[PDB]
Amino acid sequence: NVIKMKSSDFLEKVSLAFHRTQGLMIMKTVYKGPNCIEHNEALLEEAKMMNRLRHSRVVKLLGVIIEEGKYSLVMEYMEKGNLMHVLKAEMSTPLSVKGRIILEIIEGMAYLHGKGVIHKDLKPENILVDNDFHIKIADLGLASFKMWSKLNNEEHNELGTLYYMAPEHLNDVNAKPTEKSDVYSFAVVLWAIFANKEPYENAIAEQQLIMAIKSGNRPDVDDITEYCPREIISLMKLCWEANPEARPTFPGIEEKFRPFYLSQLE
Ligand SMILES: O=C(N[C@H]1CCc2cc(F)cc(F)c2NC1=O)c1nc(Cc2ccccc2)n[nH]1
Repeated sequence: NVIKMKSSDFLEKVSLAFHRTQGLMIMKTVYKGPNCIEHNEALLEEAKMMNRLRHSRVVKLLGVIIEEGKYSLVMEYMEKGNLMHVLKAEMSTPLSVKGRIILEIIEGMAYLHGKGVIHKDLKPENILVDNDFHIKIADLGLASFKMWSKLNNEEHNELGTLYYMAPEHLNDVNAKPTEKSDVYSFAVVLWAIFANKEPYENAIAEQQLIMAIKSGNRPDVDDITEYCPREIISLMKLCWEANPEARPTFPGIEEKFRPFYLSQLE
């Protein structure tokens, strides 16, 4: 189960903090100011069910700081920051670690979809890396932490990439996300891994970009200088198909990618 951690346990709003017994952790204190004990029953329940998600490639919610007008979400430390951070970094990450990161993302996403979780906001900012270069899927924006997310955005507190978003979600906020909404996102994460930068230059995410994407525009494959195996380009094109029922399922992706990684990349 989850821990109902006290502020005291941590020796001297996102910040780093040392647990007396457990060790190193990251924390985002979402709430401050007045007390709102009316949501305090739910916030704990959302947290203990998010904690039910236990996979090697899925971030573990270690505990919650639930106190008088101060609410925090604590998780394990991922030393190497996020995926984009690792790719833009000075030391060039090799084709053998890239393909493994790709297998691990497939492993993590398939698990979530297994457990009925739809990420909704998959992107490199939500793919975290440990020292050994292993990844974990995170929900830093609380897109899946429904209660905690609005608590974070409320007026009683004192404190957005469209690039990875499926065309059916652009200009249509009332469309219910599917398992394929995560699959489009993945295909653009595939491109990002091989091009070592953000797609569609760096700007703007205005009505021009959005309309070009909904019509059929996808990231520039020819902007990948580095060697990219034929098979993984077929995959990104397959996954970012305009029609969601054209896009594969993650267990389907896994079935074809695992043998490929083994022979060609590992
Ligand atoms: O990301 C996660 N939890 C953060 C949220 C807020 C935050 C933002 C920060 F910038 C720094 C942080 F330390 C915190 N703390 C947390 O506990 C988290 N994902 C998962 C697994 C899962 C679930 C569904 C979809 C995908 C992934 N479990 N916890």
